Amino acid sequence: MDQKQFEKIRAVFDRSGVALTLVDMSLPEQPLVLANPPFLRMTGYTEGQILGFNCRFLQRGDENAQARADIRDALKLGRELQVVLRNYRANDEPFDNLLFLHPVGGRPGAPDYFLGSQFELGRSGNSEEAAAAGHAGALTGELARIGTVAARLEMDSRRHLAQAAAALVRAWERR
Amino acid sequence: MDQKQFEKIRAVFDRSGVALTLVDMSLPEQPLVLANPPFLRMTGYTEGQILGFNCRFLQRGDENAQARADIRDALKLGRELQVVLRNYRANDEPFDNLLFLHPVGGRPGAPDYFLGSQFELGRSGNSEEAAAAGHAGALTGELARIGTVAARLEMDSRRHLAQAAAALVRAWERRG
Ligand SMILES: Cc1cc2nc3c(=O)[nH]c(=O)nc-3n(C[C@H](O)[C@H](O)[C@H](O)COP(=O)(O)O)c2cc1C
Ligand SMILES: Cc1cc2nc3c(=O)[nH]c(=O)nc-3n(C[C@H](O)[C@H](O)[C@H](O)COP(=O)(O)O)c2cc1C
Ligand SMILES: [Cl-]
Ligand SMILES: [Cl-]
Ligand SMILES: [Cl-]
Ligand SMILES: [Cl-]
Ligand SMILES: [Cl-]
Ligand SMILES: [Cl-]
Ligand SMILES: [Cl-]
Ligand SMILES: [Cl-]
Ligand code: NA
Repeated sequence: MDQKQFEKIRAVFDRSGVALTLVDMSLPEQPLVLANPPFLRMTGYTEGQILGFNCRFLQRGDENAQARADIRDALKLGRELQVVLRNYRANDEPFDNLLFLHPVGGRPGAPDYFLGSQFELGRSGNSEEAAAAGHAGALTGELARIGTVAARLEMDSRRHLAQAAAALVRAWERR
Repeated sequence: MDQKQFEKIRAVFDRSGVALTLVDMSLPEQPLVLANPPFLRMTGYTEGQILGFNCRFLQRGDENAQARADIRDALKLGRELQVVLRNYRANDEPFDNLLFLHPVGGRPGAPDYFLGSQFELGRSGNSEEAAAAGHAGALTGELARIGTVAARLEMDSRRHLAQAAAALVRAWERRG
């Protein structure tokens, strides 16, 4: 996909109010090539340390067995996916992470990039379900400005993505 | 408000995927001066037939008496407000409208414009709560692009607007 389209994704990332990451999928390691300020603000890292590496560095040891396996399928398959990950800030302090993965660019089942958006659980008090839904609606806004969600489908896509995020938080709150 | 700021609002309205309206607060009639495609697509009216009218044309009679009193106070005070109205499309189909009101520009207690954003209840099946919160999330995104929510405050704003939206839905479903 063009640098025209790539620079447009960059601009969306810069102004976005949700944490956004974009990994290159043509490489084996799937390195970070974009990471916006809301994401840096969450994680404690800065651009220097993270661009060019795989996003696993947010995990410690081995604690996300079932969830990394679901990622690895969704990624190889080119499907979107919402999953919760035990993650850690740069100061090692922990946080659960509702991660949204969206295929970007390329062709079906082989996207040029994957987009990832992280919602921090535990920060929203009594309304994690609403707050995750909120996150999913804001993310849908960004996906439309990028071109992945067609305008004619933006409303129903937003509805189904907020619903997925709320169901996920309901399970997580029952773990 | 600056001409440049108004043009920015117009550009946000025209590309947004949520319904957005802008009302001129400097006239007591409080007319619609902007109404974007999703709003037109949900109400069924054209742009030309509604600009310059007050948004109450979506209602009939003296319905929404209490909610309307809440709106009038929040408009006078320059306060944000979320509230459900009975409304009608141009073909007189009725729908319940979760309306989001946001003051725009001016000073506290005295905004230049009010922004309004309409979420249609009854259309998301069993996910009414998550759909409204999702709407609130997209809206906060638009309010940030306008400059009304500070860049760093967006995530907080969103969390709180989505929770407000969700409570209203839960109450609305309890009526029957
Ligand atoms: C776009 C994108 C964003 C990702 N964001 C995160 C993240 O925020 N936190 C995390 O723990 N893993 C994240 N991952 C997952 C890892 O990069 C990796 O793909 C996953 O853990 C499965 O890899 P592994 O089991 O082989 O290590 C992301 C993956 C992609 C493609
Ligand atoms: C920006 C804005 C948007 C509004 N959108 C709607 C709307 O979609 N539907 C509706 O019934 N009223 C809407 N209203 C409210 C009416 O215009 C009016 O303020 C309300 O009915 C209370 O005033 P009244 O009792 O004198 O009619 C909106 C008001 C503002 C300022
Ligand atoms: Cl998919
Ligand atoms: Cl389209
Ligand atoms: Cl519509
Ligand atoms: Cl007309
Ligand atoms: Cl007018
Ligand atoms: Cl009028
Ligand atoms: Cl009346
Ligand atoms: Cl007040
Ligand atoms: Na949270």
